[PDB]
Amino acid sequence: ALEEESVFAVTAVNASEKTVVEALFQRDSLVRQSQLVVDWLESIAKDEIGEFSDNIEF
Amino acid sequence: SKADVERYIASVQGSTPSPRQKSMKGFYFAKLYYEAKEYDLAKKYICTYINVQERDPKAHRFLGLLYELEENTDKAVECYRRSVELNPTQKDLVLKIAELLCKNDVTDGRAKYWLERAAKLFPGSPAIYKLKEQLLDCEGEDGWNKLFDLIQSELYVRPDDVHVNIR
Amino acid sequence: LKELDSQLNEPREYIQILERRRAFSRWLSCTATPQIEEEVSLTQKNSPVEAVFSYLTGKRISEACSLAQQSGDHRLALLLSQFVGSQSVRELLTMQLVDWHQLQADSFIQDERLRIFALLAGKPVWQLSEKKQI
Repeated sequence: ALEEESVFAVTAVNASEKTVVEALFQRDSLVRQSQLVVDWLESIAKDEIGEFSDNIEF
Repeated sequence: SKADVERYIASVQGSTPSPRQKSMKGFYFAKLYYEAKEYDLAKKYICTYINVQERDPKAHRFLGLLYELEENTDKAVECYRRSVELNPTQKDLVLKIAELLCKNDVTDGRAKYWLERAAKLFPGSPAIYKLKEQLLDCEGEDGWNKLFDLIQSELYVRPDDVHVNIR
Repeated sequence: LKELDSQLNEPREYIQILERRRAFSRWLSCTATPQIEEEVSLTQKNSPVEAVFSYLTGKRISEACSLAQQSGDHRLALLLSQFVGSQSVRELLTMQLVDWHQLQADSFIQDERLRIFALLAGKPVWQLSEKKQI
């Protein structure tokens, strides 16, 4: 809501899969906010794992 | 230049057998013609991709931008409208439909309806304040009261400073 | 070529060397395909592993992945599709060959498949626990 007046972007015809997604995450607040919910929910599962990774006997 | 885009598109359509595979390259062909200002050749190569990928919101948006660069207001709006139908996340394109409708007709209930849709995606926006301003000074004495309530209720979010208080 | 003549500026020595190599990286497939296409016509029905190796020695990675999905070798198709750039998979197979040799699990895998793993790992010759060389 402070950047929206400015972003008169243009896509490159030679763009990669990476650089189409580097553009998407600027272009799209629904995709951007949806990933912030993924990062959030992955951070909850991370903090329940903590120090424990090397305590696994096979 | 044109002749370099034509030489590339000739050799790249030589390195293509079937017609649908030539149409699948049409998006790329169209942006190279646009990068030569060959706007009809861009339109002609994006439409021959769209008639093979009917549901691509960027191909519809690119055809809309080509009609905006041919001053064809409602065809730019229709291709942008169709891109919002095919990807509703484009808040910017909901606003651009209001921007091209209020620049075509101020009485158009579609202009006012797409501004309604832009405001409900971007509250507290001076670019939406002035798209209301451009309708309400044209709504007369019934306009005056809506313009008063607007000025007070959107100044109460954040002014531009100076201008709206002098007006 | 048809890739430097498109450039409206004097083209840098590296961009020339890059497209000389990209053109020669077509040449070395075109000089090989009719022998690969006969070799595959013979091997495909007896050993799909040699047919997959023959496609890979002509850079036909798409056809190699396709034949590996057709033969029932789907983790070979996954391994091959990822090989179009990453050094990480080249070093992971460099480790896995060093595991299988030292632990004498190499002699529990096809020599024809170990030949593909050596090619992918960037190894011209591999030395097995059997003292066989591939």
